[PDB]
Amino acid sequence: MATVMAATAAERAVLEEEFRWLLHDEVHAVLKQLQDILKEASLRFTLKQENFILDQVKGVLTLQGDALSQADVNLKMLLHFAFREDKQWKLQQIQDARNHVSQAIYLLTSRDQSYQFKTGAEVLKLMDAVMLQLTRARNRLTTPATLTLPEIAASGLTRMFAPALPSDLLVNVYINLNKLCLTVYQLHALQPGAVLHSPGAMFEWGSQRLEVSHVHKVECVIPWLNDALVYFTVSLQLCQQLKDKISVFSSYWS
Amino acid sequence: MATVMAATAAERAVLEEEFRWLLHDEVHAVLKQLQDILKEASLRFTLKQENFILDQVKGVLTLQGDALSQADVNLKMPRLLHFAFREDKQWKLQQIQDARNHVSQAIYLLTSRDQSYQFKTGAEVLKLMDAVMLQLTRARNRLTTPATLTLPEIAASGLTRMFPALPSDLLVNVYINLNKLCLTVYQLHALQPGAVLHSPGAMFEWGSQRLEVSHVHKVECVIPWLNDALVYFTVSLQLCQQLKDKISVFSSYWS
Amino acid sequence: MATVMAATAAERAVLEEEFRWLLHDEVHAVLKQLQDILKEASLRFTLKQENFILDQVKGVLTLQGDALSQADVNLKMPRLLHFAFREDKQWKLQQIQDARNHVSQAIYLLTSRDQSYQFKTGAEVLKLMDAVMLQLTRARNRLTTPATLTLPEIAASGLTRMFPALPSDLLVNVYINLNKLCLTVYQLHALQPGAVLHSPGAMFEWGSQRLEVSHVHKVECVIPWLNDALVYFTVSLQLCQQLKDKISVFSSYWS
Amino acid sequence: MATVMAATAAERAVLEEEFRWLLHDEVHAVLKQLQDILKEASLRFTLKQENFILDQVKGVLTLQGDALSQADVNLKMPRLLHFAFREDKQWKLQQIQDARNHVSQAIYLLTSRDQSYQFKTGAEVLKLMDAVMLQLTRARNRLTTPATLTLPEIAASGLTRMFPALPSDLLVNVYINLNKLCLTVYQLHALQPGAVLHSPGAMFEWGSQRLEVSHVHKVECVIPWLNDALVYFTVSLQLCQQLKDKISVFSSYWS
Amino acid sequence: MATVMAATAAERAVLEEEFRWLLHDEVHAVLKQLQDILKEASLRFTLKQENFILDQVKGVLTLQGDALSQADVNLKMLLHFAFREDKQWKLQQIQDARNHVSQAIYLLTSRDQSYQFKTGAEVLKLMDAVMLQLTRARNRLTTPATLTLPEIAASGLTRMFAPALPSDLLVNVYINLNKLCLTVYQLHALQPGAVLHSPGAMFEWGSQRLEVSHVHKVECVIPWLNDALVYFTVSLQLCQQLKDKISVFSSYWS
Amino acid sequence: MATVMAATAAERAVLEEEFRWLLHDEVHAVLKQLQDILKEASLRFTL
Amino acid sequence: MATVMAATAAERAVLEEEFRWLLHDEVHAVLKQLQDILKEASLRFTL
Amino acid sequence: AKQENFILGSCGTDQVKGVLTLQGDALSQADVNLKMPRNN
Repeated sequence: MATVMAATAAERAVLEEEFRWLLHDEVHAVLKQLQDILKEASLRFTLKQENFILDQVKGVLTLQGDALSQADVNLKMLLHFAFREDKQWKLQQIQDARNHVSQAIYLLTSRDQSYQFKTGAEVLKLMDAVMLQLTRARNRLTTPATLTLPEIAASGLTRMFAPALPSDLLVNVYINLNKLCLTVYQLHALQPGAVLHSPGAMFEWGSQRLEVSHVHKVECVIPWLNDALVYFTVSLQLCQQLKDKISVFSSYWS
Repeated sequence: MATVMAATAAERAVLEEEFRWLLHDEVHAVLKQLQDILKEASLRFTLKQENFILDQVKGVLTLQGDALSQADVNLKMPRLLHFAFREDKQWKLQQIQDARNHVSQAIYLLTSRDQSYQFKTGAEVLKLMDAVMLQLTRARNRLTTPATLTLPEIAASGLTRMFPALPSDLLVNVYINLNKLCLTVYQLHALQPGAVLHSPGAMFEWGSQRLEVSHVHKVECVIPWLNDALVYFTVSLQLCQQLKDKISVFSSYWS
Repeated sequence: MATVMAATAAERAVLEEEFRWLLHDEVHAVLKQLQDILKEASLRFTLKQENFILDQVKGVLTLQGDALSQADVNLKMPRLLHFAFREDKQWKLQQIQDARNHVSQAIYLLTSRDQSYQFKTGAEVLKLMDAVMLQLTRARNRLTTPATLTLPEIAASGLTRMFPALPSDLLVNVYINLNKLCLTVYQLHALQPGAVLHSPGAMFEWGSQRLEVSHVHKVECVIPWLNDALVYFTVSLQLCQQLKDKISVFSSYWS
Repeated sequence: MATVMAATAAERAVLEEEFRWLLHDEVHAVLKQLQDILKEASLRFTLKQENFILDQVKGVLTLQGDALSQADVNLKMPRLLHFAFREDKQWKLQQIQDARNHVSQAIYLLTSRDQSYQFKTGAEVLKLMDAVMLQLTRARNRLTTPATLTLPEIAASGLTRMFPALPSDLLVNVYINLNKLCLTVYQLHALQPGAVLHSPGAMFEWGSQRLEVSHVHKVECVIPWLNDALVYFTVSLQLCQQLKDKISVFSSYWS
Repeated sequence: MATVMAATAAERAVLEEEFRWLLHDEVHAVLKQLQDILKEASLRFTLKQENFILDQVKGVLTLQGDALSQADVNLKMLLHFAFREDKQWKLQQIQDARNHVSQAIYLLTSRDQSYQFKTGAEVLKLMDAVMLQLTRARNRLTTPATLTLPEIAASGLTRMFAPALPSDLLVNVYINLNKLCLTVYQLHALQPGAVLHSPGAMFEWGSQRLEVSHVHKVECVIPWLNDALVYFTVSLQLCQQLKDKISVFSSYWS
Repeated sequence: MATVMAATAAERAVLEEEFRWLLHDEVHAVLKQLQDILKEASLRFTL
Repeated sequence: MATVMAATAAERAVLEEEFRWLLHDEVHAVLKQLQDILKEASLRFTL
Repeated sequence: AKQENFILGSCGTDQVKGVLTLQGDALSQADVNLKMPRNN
């Protein structure tokens, strides 16, 4: 009988419709929450502690946003170093991370919140984009492995210290996930690659061949970096949850 | 309410299933009919008339199945000459052999399937139909006049050797054109110090000499069983097409 | 230099856009023309001549639209017999009804679209064209002689019942062949102790008896408005094809 | 045992390779033949007969290549009138120009390929074949009567201007139909206070006046070199199809 | 010569066939092993230690399956808390994990062990399904990041303590991979988001605005959770190994 | 105007080409570096 | 009223015509651009 | 130069014809012939 069946397409279609409105509200709830969290994460990168103290080398670094404004270092080999003028060394990891955050936030705020829910693949694409930006920010914050000793030497940071420093020392400052890191490489050229960063690593610099004889590493937690990372993790999980619910929905009615 | 939706969904599922059985029975009905028609078409190619009389050039040809068993030809010149085969020899017409092969293949396609399976989407039926139709259309096409036969190919044909033995101012070709046995005589002319035209004034090389077609004489005669076969092909093609179309309508209807 | 490349890219983008508008106007022009032609074709199927005279068997048939309102037949035997319908009865020719349906569908395809949207790739136009062309070709095909009509189907047809009432040594069939109303009389012969051939010497079963076609008489007459309709179909098909081809040229040109 | 399997696999690989070379030679043979036939077909369109005599309306037309250099027409009315071109003027028949273009393109497709590369799958050959066949079929189609030519388009044609200069109760159209040069005269009738039919009783608007076709006179004459060209097209199409089919058989055989 | 070549298709086909029977036996071996391991993992979740002791806050929790049957907590701010009646707070993470395990086991036991090996894509699909269930169980067992302080407040657990407790305290109990975790949030409303869970985090609750002033975290290893996790890891590796072998096989003969 | 547009396809195509040569050099730089590092990694496993 | 009846509308553009004019212009534009580009490419080879 | 006068409709095909002057956004003139109700 056809009347039964028409009634029937009607009731099934009504249930599925109502459920799409539910999923619609859920999607936008999650999206708004993502903008809130990510904007706070953004606020952590712009301007909160600025002076940081980082056991045989110790140092006091003033870090303003992405700019390492001052770095006063004591080394037991006691010798003492500082910046010249009032110059700032920019930590590119923070800049990059801030860029990814900016992009994620754009992805969230440049979208029509009058979506009238469609299928979900569009939401899924949005989620993928945002998650890629977050994971990239976090990855950048992490210690870069592919930095060679000659790249460290060619870095402006070596040029940056007062008094002007020796060619048996290299200084590198970087961010590892969430803690300001200061590393001093003690070298001495040998008599008549570059990747290991460990004692006994060899490489060329200028026109001379040098070997790392030992390495000194100190570090200190940066509270707002930690807050930012926590925000990234939470945002990633929210995104994943939304993706999973959308998949369950779409597989359920298909 | 979920009970409504479930009982309901059962109602549509029942209707669709019943229609699937209807389509099943229709499919097998049409297939059986195809085997009948095509087997009759097949029976037409093997043993019905054998002697045929074919304008201003005349011929009596004895054709048994695919074999032109004899060909007696009179040509009326400005002067008449008379020709026949080696008495003992038969010239086979390849078109009929080919057509019979395609028919055989179609029938195999129909009889080598289990007529007892439950109905499915139809894409499989569609592929079967395509295969059969391809075989039928190929049979018909082969029966038709082959355009790509060159005059040197006609000369290199055994038929020329098959006749009293005759000069190289004459070429004889016997072929099939759909529903007509065809005899053509090419009257030639060696030229003083391509090949595709088949019309008066066409030029080509043969042996080690250069020749031109001077005149063309064409006679033909209807072959009744070929006509029956062709009619069968047409009808089968339409049956196949109808089944394909109905299957498409069904499949689009419930999707 | 980036300024050059940008201004430049703007120049190509402008040309392509303008051409897209040209193609837009062309598409809608052709579509409008199609509606005109097809509506005239439609008007041909409903009300122009109604009485038709159809060799050695003669007939006067009154045909109104799709309905064969009357059929008066004289058959000249070796002896003449004369037949007519129940006076009150009409036999409908299904081919015309079918064709009219396809025409109706084509016209719907053309009139149920907004003639006001901005131009796109064309694949959508291509699908519209395919749909319309399918409807036209189907109309034409239906108008053509159906091959798959068996002699028992002819016997089981209401037309036999429709005549004074006549014996089972005669079968009468009236159908359409493209541009010709066709009347065929099958003279039969019961056999002493398939069905597709339609030729003298064809055998089949009917009722509970086995019968053979002894002779076949075929007469026909041109139906002017059917001819007009067919001409319209051909022209429409060509218009559609031309639009498809131009769209393809455009799309390949700018890709 | 692995030695058996390896030597063995080498044996199949060798057979397949040798067959690939056979297919290579076949492909290039067929291609060369296509260039020959198509270049002859091309030669037919440029310079063979030029004067043609075309029922109850008669005409002597001088046609040079694609150009109707002169058209002398006698029309026998109920009363005879006689017409000719400006003596100095030529009317070009677009169908021939178009066809010649398609032929040119096909020949380019064949001659702009390196006849020296090693054999591959064939899909590339298949694409070449499709391209060539499309060009041939288009040439043939263009040579055929265009259905989509309206009476107002005929009136707006330069041909009307080309004649002594004549009234608006007469329209003259000259076109090509496959193998026949065609002359048609439309005798008109202004109506008292679409356009596609081309039959007596067809109505249309022209200028600022409304007109009806009163009578139609159609004469035609075979153009020998057009016939040769068409024969060439048919043969080439069959050669292409045969190559496609053989390539498909090969590719399915070894997969 | 064609005879050579026929012999040849025969010997190649025989070798490939025998190897598919080998792969057939390997697949089912691995599958059976997976059912054994996963059923043991399942047995860990149903009913083994029940009382657990979790340095400035300490607590004794009785956990039966997924139900936290009792929680007696001492806080130095010494004040003391317990459950009312004989009521149990269910830890949803354990329930969820148990569900995923149940599903994986169903995936393994609801299949025909008379497979007559086909290609492998079907096996691959099965492996993907099971691995998804395992990884989800493990992920759920892990600390959920997306739990807000207002969600913690709205949790029944706050309502659950005897004596009935103050609005300057929030209590949350959760599972982090394999250890029972007890966290006490000390708040105090400010004078005239919510995600960080760190001291200095702000949020709204009821009709009042509150700030976390400090956080106390204690935890204790749950032996059977650890066993379950070990089982998950081993099962995942077995699945991965089977997937990889199937891929090698399929690429080898194709 | 077509001349403008031809100039235009030319300049865009030139920029894209030069950038592919850049990417070419980058790819091989990275690849060579990978061989160096990986061969050292290899040397750690043999003696 | 007489102006209205007299007024003849502009006839619609022939697609074939426009494509042909475009293609002619493109052919010559491209040829010129090729000459420019190749002449400078040649200039790269000179001192 | 920029067109200002536009012709809408044909004499034979339509029963409305118009010459409309369009200046910017302003329809300054609309001069219309209607062949109604009878076709003479």
